Amino acid sequence: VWLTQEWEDYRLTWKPEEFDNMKKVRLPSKHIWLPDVVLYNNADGMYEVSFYSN
Amino acid sequence: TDTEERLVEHLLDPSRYNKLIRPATNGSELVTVQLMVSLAQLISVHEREQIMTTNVWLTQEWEDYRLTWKPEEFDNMKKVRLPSKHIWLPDVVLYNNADGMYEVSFYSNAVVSYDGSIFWLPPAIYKSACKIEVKHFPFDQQNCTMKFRSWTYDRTEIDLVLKSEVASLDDFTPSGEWDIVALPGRRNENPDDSTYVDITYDFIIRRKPLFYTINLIIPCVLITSLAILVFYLPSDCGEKMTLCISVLLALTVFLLLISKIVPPTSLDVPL
Amino acid sequence: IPCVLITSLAILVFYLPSDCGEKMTLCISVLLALTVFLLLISKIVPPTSLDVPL
Amino acid sequence: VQLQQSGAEVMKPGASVKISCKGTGYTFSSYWIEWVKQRPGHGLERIGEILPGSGSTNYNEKFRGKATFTADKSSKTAYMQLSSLTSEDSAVYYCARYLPYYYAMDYWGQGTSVTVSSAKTTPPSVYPLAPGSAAQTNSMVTLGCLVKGYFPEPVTVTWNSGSLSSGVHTFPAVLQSDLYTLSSSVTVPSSTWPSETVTCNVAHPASSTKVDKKIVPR
Amino acid sequence: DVLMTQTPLSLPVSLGDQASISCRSSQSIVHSNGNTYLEWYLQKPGQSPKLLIYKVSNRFSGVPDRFSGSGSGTDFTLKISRVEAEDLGVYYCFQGSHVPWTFGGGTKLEIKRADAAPTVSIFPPSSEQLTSGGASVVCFLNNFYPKDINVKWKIDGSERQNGVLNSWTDQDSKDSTYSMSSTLTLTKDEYERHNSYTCEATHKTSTSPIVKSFNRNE
Amino acid sequence: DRLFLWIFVFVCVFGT
Amino acid sequence: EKNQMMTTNVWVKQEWHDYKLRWDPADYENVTSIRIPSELIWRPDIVLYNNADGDFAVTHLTKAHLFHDGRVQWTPPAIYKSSCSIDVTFFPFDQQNCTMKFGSWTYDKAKIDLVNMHSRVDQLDFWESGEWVIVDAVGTYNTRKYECCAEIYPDITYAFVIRRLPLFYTINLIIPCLLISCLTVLVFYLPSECGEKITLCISVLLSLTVFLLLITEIIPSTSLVIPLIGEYLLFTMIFVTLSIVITVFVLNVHHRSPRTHTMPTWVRRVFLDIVPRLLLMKRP
Ligand SMILES: *[C@@H]1O[C@H](CO)[C@@H](O[C@@H]2O[C@H](CO)[C@@H](O[C@@H]3O[C@H](CO)[C@@H](O)[C@H](O[C@H]4O[C@H](CO)[C@@H](O)[C@H](O)[C@@H]4O)[C@@H]3O)[C@H](O)[C@H]2NC(C)=O)[C@H](O)[C@H]1NC(C)=O
Ligand SMILES: *[C@@H]1O[C@H](CO)[C@@H](O)[C@H](O)[C@H]1NC(C)=O
Ligand SMILES: *[C@@H]1O[C@H](CO)[C@@H](O)[C@H](O)[C@H]1NC(C)=O
Ligand SMILES: CC(=O)OCC[N+](C)(C)C
Repeated sequence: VWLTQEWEDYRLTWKPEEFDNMKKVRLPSKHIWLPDVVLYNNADGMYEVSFYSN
Repeated sequence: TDTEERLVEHLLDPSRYNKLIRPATNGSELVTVQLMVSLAQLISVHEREQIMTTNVWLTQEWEDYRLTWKPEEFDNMKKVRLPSKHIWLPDVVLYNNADGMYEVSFYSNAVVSYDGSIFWLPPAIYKSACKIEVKHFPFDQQNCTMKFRSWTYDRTEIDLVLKSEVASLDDFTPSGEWDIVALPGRRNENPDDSTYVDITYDFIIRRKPLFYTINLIIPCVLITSLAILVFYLPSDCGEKMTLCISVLLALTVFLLLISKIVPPTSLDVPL
Repeated sequence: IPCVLITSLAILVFYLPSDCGEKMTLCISVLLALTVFLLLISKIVPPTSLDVPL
Repeated sequence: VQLQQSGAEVMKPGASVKISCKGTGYTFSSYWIEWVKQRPGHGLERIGEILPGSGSTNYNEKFRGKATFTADKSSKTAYMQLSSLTSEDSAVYYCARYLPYYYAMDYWGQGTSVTVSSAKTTPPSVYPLAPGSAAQTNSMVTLGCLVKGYFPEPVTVTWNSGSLSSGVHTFPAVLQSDLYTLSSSVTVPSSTWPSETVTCNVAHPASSTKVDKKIVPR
Repeated sequence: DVLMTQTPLSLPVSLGDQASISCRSSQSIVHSNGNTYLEWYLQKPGQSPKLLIYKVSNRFSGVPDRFSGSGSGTDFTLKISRVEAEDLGVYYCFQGSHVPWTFGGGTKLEIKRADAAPTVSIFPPSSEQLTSGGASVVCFLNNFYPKDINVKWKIDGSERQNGVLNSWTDQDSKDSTYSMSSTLTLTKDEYERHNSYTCEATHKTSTSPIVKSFNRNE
Repeated sequence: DRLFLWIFVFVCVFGT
Repeated sequence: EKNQMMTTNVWVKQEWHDYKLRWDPADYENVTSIRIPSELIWRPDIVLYNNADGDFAVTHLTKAHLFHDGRVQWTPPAIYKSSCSIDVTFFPFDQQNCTMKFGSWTYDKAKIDLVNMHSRVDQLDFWESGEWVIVDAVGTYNTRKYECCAEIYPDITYAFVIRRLPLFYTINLIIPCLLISCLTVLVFYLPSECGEKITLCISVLLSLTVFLLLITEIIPSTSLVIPLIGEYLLFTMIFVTLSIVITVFVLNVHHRSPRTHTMPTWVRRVFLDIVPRLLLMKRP
């Protein structure tokens, strides 16, 4: 599966004109606040996602 | 050498090199990655769970303008070996894998030219899901594909390109059970998406049937040939039931074994 | 299909003359084949006791 | 891309010949090499194929055991070895690329003619011929030039610096018993045949021979 | 091996005419994926074959659009909209569906035009032939059409067949005609014993065979 | 059983 | 043998010189060598080329022994699963030849070159298995050029010649099969009145088939060569099926009476005069 997740982090805003009209960037998920959403009814005790993508 | 370590320090200096940023200049230009699959061994095709296992060398080439230097200023050095874990990489993965192993196995060094050209050739053991056609077993021919994609950057940021129209067999070890027929590669785009791009390789492989002929087909024919004898057997000998029941037993056993080997799925049943 | 074919032979023992000396062979073979298929099915399904497969 | 074959061969019957096909400009190991025999009479026959990457080879029923395929990966070359030769093996052999079920055989070799015969090199024996004495003379009359008792091919026949090129009908060589020949007749006006001088040349690069015998009225 | 048969063996068609070549297979050559692997190759004289059509519904790159193909599991045909001079050659059908893969029989293509009568000629030997000790008798037939041509070696009331050579020339370009040069090699011991030498040739244009003869006695 | 032998030989041949 | 893989536990002994890791022991209390983590220093990237379901490189990363003159000794352990083609023509009396190819992955011969520490694989600490014996294990040094790369890349290839010990499979497969084969001809000496010929020949056939299937679960599914035991079993199966056909025919002939059949004269003459005499069996 792909566990699509979406939320708002007001601390990660910027004015595009000050940054050459950039509208979005990729940040490593390990470096930002994440909601720790996992599968509780797993068997074999694996909870988290596989890779921790950007 | 002192000059080599000076150059390595200068190139990877984390102050002036961020390995998480795409090496695109001029704003929103794309980074072209050349791709080429080299097959070393076809380790196994497991028909039961529909998985192909291969040992491949995945050549990747791109340009990084941040890894440039002037040879005259560094003792006339033309290329250097940088660890691929500390430079920017295109996240090219086997997208149709089975067991969820997207990445390569080793993460070897990258050979960096002074003009900025990166050459990366890491080995990998891959497991790819491919549909199995059992209809003509043991004279079957399979068509198992490998799909390669960047799961981070879409078509607007990096464009994948084929170095050659076929996969290489320059360093292949023959299988002994499967014959290689064709390994063509293709670059695909989605006309309704505009952000999708992948490179796919078709492995057309032909099974060498002697083993399963000798070990399955001939015994099956031998057992089938006894199906008729019951009607030429006199009723006084008192052995008709033994013969016919034994034949039915053997046929049921062979059916179950063949089904364990090559499962009959909905689309097609083995002949 | 194998189970149906085996089960179709369950009644044949009662049409088999006592003189041919082969009633036991047929009925014992039918019983053993049915037992084998039951064991195979038991191997396939989970070993739970909430309900029995039809 | 380009497929380069070895030169022509001439071997005695019962011997074995190995002709090579060398490819460049593409991934040599990933393409099958198809071998095709074209007997001078007519028809294209597929001897078989080899995949240099692996050792896989195929043969046609008519050629099983007659030919053997081998490939070298270090040098982009594929070899075909022909077994005990006969007069029937004299033909032109082609090597071509191929990827089954996809783009197919779009590049071919130049061709490697093979000749099987016990004869040895022989220079041409040109015997110019002229119109028969017992024949009516009209405005138009043909010429006569013959070459025979030569081996092997080819032999080029031309006039004095191409004095009269058009209007000639050169014929293919043919074997009488062991050696080839050639014929060529050209028409010239009867008012020009005795007045102007017409002669046919002969060239045998294999034998390094050149002859010039003029034809004169009977 | 799947056998592939081509008809007609020859297809004379003038310029601008519709040409149809049919290739038929001993078995079905349809493939599971949905495509049928049939190919058409053209080989002009003195050249290696070329790819024209593959996956008949498709067509190679760099070929004129006039070419086209179609067919079903066991019957296939190739069509040429407008024929031209450069289109002359031999066409082969190739199946790439069942191992081993085999070529077609080959369908030569000619351009038809107003048939012309042969210009027969007979050339006796030369002085060099007498000195050497041979007798080269050659009969010429130039600029004739069609292939309905036969030559008979009738000498002094006796028809000789042994030692008779057959060698014709392919259709030309400037004239688009044919030619043939049959010979009858004689020896000095036998060349003089006979008196009358004749070359009887027959053609459709003139039903009665054309006669050209000379006598040794002079 | 001879009749059925004929029938079964036929069907086994067709099985080819 | 089924998957054509070899699993080994080896010590990958490596030794090279580093010009920066040198010191004078007189300046450090006569310290002549130290042990340091192997991940703090440069190491060669030696990888197993013919990996199959294992790791391409060393992963344990034990400590390296560093000497004052710059020498570095590194001897980490590794478990390797290499590919090797299995030949089972003479199984269970077969001898296998499984190779291991080691080389640097990203340095060519001009930058890193290998030296055979010794021609023979070291077996001073070998743990005997009881199933195979190492006949011979020699490392060969090769150099070759790859289409990727314009430089030569050296490698050392180890050829392990291992011989199977046949007792286990002898007892558990070979001799049972021979005992069954001993019974394939008995059906023709059994009288037709016993009413047990079919039982015997059918049991023999089924047992042979079961043993063939058991054999098939061991050997690789390769079409290059056929095991001799497999060929023997298949031919025995063919001849036992033939004997079953012949037995049915003989049983049919035996139960014939004037109420259903007529004996042709030629049958009578042949089978009551000539063949009985040719076989040295004389009627009363
Ligand atoms: C192995 O499996 C792969 C994946 O399934 C398979 O790839 C598919 O092949 C088919 C056949 O070529 C492709 O469909 C074709 O795509 C081309 C390119 O656009 C089209 O032009 C084709 O249509 C034309 O040609 C047809 C045949 O002549 C005509 O019927 C049609 O009217 C058009 O003229 C056709 O759609 C398909 O795109 C790929 N899929 C992928 C993902 O690559 C491959 O063929 C299999 N190989 C074997 C040997 O089985
Ligand atoms: C230094 O130590 C070594 C033991 O490693 C010893 O052999 C040697 O004699 C010592 N030398 C001095 C000068 O202490
Ligand atoms: C084992 O195989 C290797 C490589 O194929 C070869 O070099 C060696 O000679 C072989 N040894 C034996 C005893 O077969
Ligand atoms: C430079 C590089 O990565 O080479 C890898 C392939 N090898 C070991 C055959 C050279």
